[PDB]
Amino acid sequence: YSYTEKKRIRKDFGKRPQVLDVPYLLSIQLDSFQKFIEQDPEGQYGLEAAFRSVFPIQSYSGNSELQYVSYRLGEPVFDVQECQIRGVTYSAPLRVKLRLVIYEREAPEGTVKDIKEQEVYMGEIPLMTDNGTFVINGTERVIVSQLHRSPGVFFDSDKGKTHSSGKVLYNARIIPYRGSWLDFEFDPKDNLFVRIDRRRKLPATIILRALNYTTEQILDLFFEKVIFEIRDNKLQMELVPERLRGETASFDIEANGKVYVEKGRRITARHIRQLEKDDVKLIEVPVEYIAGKVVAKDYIDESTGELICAANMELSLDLLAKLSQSGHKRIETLFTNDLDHGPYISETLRVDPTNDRLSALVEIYRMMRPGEPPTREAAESLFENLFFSEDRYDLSAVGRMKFNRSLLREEIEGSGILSKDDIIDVMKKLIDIRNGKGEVDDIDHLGNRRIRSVGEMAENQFRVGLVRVERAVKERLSLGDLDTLMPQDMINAKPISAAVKEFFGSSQLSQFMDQNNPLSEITHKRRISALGPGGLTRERAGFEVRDVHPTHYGRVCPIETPEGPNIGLINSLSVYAQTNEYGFLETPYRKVTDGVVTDEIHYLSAIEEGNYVIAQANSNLDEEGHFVEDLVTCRSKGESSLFSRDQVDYMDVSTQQVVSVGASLIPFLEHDDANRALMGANMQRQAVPTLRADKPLVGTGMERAVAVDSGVTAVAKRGGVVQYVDASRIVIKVNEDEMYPGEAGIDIYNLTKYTRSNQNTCINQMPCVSLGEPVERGDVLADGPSTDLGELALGQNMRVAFMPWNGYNFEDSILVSERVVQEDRFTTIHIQELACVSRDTKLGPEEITADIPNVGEAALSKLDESGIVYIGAEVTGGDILVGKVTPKGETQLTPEEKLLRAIFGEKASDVKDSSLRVPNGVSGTVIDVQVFTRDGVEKDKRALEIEEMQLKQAKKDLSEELQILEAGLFSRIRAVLVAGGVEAEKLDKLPRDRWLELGLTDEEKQNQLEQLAEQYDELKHEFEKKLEAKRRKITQGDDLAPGVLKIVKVYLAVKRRIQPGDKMAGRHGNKGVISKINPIEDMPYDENGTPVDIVLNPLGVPSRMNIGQILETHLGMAAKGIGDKINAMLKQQQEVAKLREFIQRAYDLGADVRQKVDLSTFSDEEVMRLAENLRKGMPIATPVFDGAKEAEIKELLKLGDLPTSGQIRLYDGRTGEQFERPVTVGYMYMLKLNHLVDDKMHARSTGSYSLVTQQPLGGKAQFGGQRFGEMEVWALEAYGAAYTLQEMLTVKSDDVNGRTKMYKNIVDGNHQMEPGMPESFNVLLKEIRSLGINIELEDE
Amino acid sequence: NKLNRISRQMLQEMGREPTPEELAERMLMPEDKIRKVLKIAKEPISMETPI
Amino acid sequence: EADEAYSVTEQLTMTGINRIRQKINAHGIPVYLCEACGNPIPEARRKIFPGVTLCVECQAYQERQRKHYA
Ligand SMILES: [Zn+2]
Repeated sequence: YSYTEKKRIRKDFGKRPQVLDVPYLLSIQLDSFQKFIEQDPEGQYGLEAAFRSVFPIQSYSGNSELQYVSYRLGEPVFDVQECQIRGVTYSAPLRVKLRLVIYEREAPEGTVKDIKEQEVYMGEIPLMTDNGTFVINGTERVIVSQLHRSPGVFFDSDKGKTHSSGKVLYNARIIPYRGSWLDFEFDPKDNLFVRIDRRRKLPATIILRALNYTTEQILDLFFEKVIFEIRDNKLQMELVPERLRGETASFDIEANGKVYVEKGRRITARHIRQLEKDDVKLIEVPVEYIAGKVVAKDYIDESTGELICAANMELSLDLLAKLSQSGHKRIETLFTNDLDHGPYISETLRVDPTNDRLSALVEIYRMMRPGEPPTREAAESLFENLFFSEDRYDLSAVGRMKFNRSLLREEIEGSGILSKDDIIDVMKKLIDIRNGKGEVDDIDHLGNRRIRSVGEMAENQFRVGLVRVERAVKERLSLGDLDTLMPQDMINAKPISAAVKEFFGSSQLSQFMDQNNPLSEITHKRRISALGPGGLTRERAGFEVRDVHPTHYGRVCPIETPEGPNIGLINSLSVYAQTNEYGFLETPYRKVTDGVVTDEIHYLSAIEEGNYVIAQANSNLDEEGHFVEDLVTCRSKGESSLFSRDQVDYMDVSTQQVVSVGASLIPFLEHDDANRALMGANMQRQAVPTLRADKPLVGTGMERAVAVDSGVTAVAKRGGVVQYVDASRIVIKVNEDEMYPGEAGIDIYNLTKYTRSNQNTCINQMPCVSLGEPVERGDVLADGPSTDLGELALGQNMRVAFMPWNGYNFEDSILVSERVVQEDRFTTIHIQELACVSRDTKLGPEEITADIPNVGEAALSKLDESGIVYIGAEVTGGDILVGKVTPKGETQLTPEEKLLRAIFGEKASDVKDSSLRVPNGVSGTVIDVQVFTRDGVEKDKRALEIEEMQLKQAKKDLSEELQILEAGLFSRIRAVLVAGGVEAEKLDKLPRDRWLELGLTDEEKQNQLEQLAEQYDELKHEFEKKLEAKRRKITQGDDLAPGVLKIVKVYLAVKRRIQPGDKMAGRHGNKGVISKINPIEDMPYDENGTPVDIVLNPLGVPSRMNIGQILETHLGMAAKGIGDKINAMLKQQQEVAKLREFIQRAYDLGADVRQKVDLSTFSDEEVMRLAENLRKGMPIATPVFDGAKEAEIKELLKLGDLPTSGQIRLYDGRTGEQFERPVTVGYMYMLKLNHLVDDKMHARSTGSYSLVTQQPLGGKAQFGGQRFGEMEVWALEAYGAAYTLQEMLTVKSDDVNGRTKMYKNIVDGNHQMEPGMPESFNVLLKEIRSLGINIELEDE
Repeated sequence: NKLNRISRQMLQEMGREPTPEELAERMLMPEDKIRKVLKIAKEPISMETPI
Repeated sequence: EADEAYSVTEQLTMTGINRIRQKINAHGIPVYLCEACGNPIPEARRKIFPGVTLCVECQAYQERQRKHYA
């Protein structure tokens, strides 16, 4: 057992052993990006891969070729922290080595010269954080992994609704990774069609002619030959003894001196057994059977040299005679059978307007680009570029694999583009399914859905970046002079960097990190979407893809999906899932060899998994690991049933692997209706981080994995002991084993302190270890927000009791005791960023001066001489954060204003008041001020004080490093000097700086002292440069936008408590909005007097079948019971014996669990610290489907000395009398979600109005009035509310004249309206009148 | 026109792009006028731009 | 809210199953000659299904045929 486990150990129910512990939850995001940006000395996907495709680039056959060498990534311009404050994107410069060779004219190739131009710069490409996010403009963003249809060929249906005949249809689609689509589809008439892209439908055979196939080769390829001999006079026929199946005799069919079948008897198994066994090769026939047969090849008249019959022309009893008398012994015909081999391709040729190669190539060109004339060179080139160019087409390897896979080939890799064979083989396979042999695919199966993520999608955006630079490079290499231009002159930077900046900036897949919660971050980075580029659209599909598919078991979560307009269009990644080598979704299983269950694990992709028979998660195996029962519930080929002991090939890894990180965090999930479970893991992520990181009394076990794997916590790099612990930083003196030989030293973790999140919540780290405590590698060193002691604590649990409380929980509303708001415990800290801009207007420059017209010193108290609010000033609504004034001269005031200025003597100023002031109603403490000034404008007073202070702090920080790192390094020098010259007391008298001189006798210890010297002087110099650059960055001109001189950003720390209106919910989809905040006097209490924190409504529980919230409440009740027991014994100071005796009893409980525990923990100093951490309650773990059972809960209630009912009697705090019936009380972990009321509440009397439409508009955040849409008008129309409606869309909004006439009347105390006409309609009259239309208002 | 061209040679040459007071030196005039120039030089934006 | 979504599901599920259930009727009693083709009906089908009118041969066939046109 570890070090931050020894502190507090969660009692774990659940029997099934963990065989594989949860891997890094951010595996997907971090892995994929690492592959994209990395030197790979071969083709595997990456920047190397993208390059190698387009490169080498060569000029227009001018034999001036530009080839690609290799690429490097410059160091980040700013590091993570730096890049965020200023607002740059976190990127690295991409430097690629290019070689320009020139071939002589005319050349057996070889070069006059080649300049090997060093790494031209082509933009900066963003970099991924340590924790899987990007920074685009100082704002953390996530790139959502996408789910789209796998490249390859897929045969589909479109049954039923088509045409209202039933019949069904069958279509094939060739979907390449890049390049045009190739669609093959049937119709009711059983004609094969093709359409490129989604374009005009065309007769399918046209592509064969484009591949230089004439009519004869199409028949030869798609059809068999029925050879007709003219032997003697009039017609024999080659008979295949099989051809006659699925047909009836056409005539007197006889051969071999015996009539096998006469006219009119269908050729069945009898007739075909006879023919095949009797070897009937040749039969004599009438001249009329070829009346329908189609002649195969071309036959011309040997004498006149004229065409008798063109290939694919049907013969007639007269047509045969014309080619029979010409001496033609062979006539090849088509075998046509509408059950087995249908005359499909034959009919297609009859619909084709083309004939030769250029004939079809034109019809393809004129379809793609109608309106412009076809050409010989145009039509030929277009087709070769569509499916046969390495540049404009690629299936990739995965595309080639599924292609070969779906077609029953052997090669798993091959051509990257389609060949004449590839296209033909597909057309072949499509026909087979229509014949009844073979089945169609479905889009939904996760073996036909592929996962892309950041690493791949950036590659593609880089590839397009080059194709638009490639045109440009080829263009320059055409005319380029001799040895003057070099491969930098041609390659611009903006074109490359724009094509990649485009993606990470605005894309459906690049979004603001959902970061109010370590679960929210981790659940976002593990997310899928079938929307956006290359995926489905909400308006397209279509319920099948939204629905949960059987193949989702252990790959995609069935329960964690959004609840909105795109349900099932998102989904969330399952816990143990991983991405296949080929890019499919696989999941872990256990290899069941014969009847034993092994521990060697295998990853099976969606296609791989179907075949095998997989056992179940909850399956009892004992001793060697035989299946206990002779029959075990298992699932194999898409269904689930009971199976034999030794038929099972694999078994589920965990009881958990089907859900997501969100879903797995719900305790007693098994007991919760699936719908409400969705809402649970949906709202869990909306939990705003609390003031005091609690901890769930009722947990699942995952909370430690989510806290650590999410970056929010500070996890020990190397194991060792703590040298220094500050609320600011933590220094770890590394153990020797883990410590590297040189530079020695200590690991120093600088903590993140109070700072703004994306959702204005506060993200603050705190130290969770004390001075000189042992920590090992991979220990928890500091808690993030909403993490406690290494566990993920998204909220704070409290004492909850289910009962009606005089209606203050009517619907799902919640009733809360004052003790909660007094305890500041659901109090939540928010950080808003407010900025002031000094711009340039036509009239002049804005100044940030503190001289503000018509304001008293009351304002200028919180403002310094320069005009910026002081750090630390607690301000509320209206207080000025940054004084600002805009040039507006000669006001042209009116008489009565003029007379007023003369009576009271105000020097009517030539400057407007534009200062940044605190928004009405919100109130907090100023904790930081930043000033960004144009390069070359003089830093004002306060601005210079700040950039001086940032300097003094930065110098202190860097030197603190050196002081700790020196002493840490010198401390190692001291110990190696002691090994062969130990002068303990003699050594540390003299100045420590004067140590480097002491040497050592012949040994490696002489070479070891040598190592620490190098890295000392490097600390000495790396300090110097780290301090230097830091100093330049502060004074350097902060670069801004056009028109803007300087900007002040003020950061506020508002501390919001909790009030009626806030949305709160438990983890089981039980929402509720706190309704009244009650006095502790009025709360339900028990015979011990202890009030209850929340009073929930029992009605919310039966309807919404979330029964886990009750189990949670009871187990929570028992978990606090163990707490109350230890708290008494710890206050009794009973001594280790009485305490340890009681703790040991708790962690076993009944028998058969998985827990294990002491007495190993050092029976004193370690055992006591634990007891403390438990007195608040004993943390229990209910795994997802391995959870606790009622008996274990009731049993733990016994130990806590609490009733098994889970219910007690309560007393009304007001009347003091008993409550009839026992009520349930207990502890339920509850979240406060960030739909906090004082963010939702808006009101407006009279505000801003839109220019175009004189209509209430939000401008100063005194927001626009409520919108009164169509349906709200029918409301007033259904009442008689004629005036209420007029006023609603006249004076209250649209009537530019009426609104002021009204407001004046309102204050005069006359409630009337003088309405007139809405400007909305006034503009229509003009808008219509400005068309050719004379629209008037008639009459009177 | 001159201003777009100076930024080209100096786009890849200066790793990024020359400072607002660098092209000012390249160009013959008062060189603070670049701001004044660059302001009117922009085309207005389509009011019916989707947000 | 959301509760209704669950409600919706229950009504749908119930209706589909019910239709299926009815397609078996109840206490029937009759003869043994198949109405399609006269083949012998065994008392097993008579006692499993009260009122069976289709031999096992026809109780596939037709089912089979429907599938084919799908
Ligand atoms: Zn029958």
